[PDB]
Amino acid sequence: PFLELDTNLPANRVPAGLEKRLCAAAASILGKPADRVNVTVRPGLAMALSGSTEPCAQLSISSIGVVGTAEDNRSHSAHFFEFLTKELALGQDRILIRFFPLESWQIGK
Amino acid sequence: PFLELDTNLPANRVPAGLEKRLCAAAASILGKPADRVNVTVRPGLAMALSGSTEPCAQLSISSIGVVGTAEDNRSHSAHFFEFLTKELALGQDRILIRFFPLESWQIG
Amino acid sequence: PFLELDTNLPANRVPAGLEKRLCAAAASILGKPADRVNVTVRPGLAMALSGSTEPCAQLSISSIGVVGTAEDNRSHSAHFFEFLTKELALGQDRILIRFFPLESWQIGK
Repeated sequence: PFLELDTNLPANRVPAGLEKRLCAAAASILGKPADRVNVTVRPGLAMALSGSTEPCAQLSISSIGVVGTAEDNRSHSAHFFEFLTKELALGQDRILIRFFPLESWQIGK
Repeated sequence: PFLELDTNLPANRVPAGLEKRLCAAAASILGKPADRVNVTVRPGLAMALSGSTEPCAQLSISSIGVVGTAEDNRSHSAHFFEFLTKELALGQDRILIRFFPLESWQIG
Repeated sequence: PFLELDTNLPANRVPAGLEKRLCAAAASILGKPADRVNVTVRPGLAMALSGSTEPCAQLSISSIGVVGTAEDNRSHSAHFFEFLTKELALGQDRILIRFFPLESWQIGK
């Protein structure tokens, strides 16, 4: 799958190596091999969540066909909130997690 | 709903507080509460809209299952152009609005 | 159609004019007019693709309805891999391609 973290924390305030810890974190949370787990982090963005530009993070999780059941997604979101709140020092109320399906994806070679 | 604005204008040239005003414009145009409208703005990007790398903006709108009809999507667009032309100092022919659905989302 | 390229490469290592050349190649490869092709490059990101922090690039392709058949998507991918390895000086194993459908899109008059 694919994890995209957008945050309005600057880069110098986003921990180093987050991209790989996050990567390992997802694999064990989702029941994916970490060789299938692809992570993009984009910091220093301008964001408003609930009409507030206080520090916040948005995590998009994309997969082929179906990303998960409504029940499996809530349960997985819980573990994602536990992890990012510790990693970023944000309140859980400042973390969003969206899901969308993809049509396909190919790695080269 | 989620609104992602991608632009090749640097941050110095994007008005302070766009994300906030953008957020209240979206609630009233889409008719959704302001607590459910989430806004990301990503500037300093390299962009080519219709072969041209002149200043441009892409606004992606997303929501659960469906976003809108053909008609509601074009109506909603006309409103976003009037807001974004003024706020970014851009022509309407340099603004692109894409709609794509979500499986779900949750805030904490 | 829309093309989104995320890379951990800093902008000084992304060739100048890449966003123009990529629009022209998209048109020929996907078989679409160049007025209708839309490119975004976001460099200087923190990525981990197939569990590695080494230089990489994921490209996201997205048209309305269905981007393509598996067959045409496979063939198109192979052409994109040919293009981005020579432009970005990465190997195919560090380039990923995603396909997801859109509902609607509109350019201002």
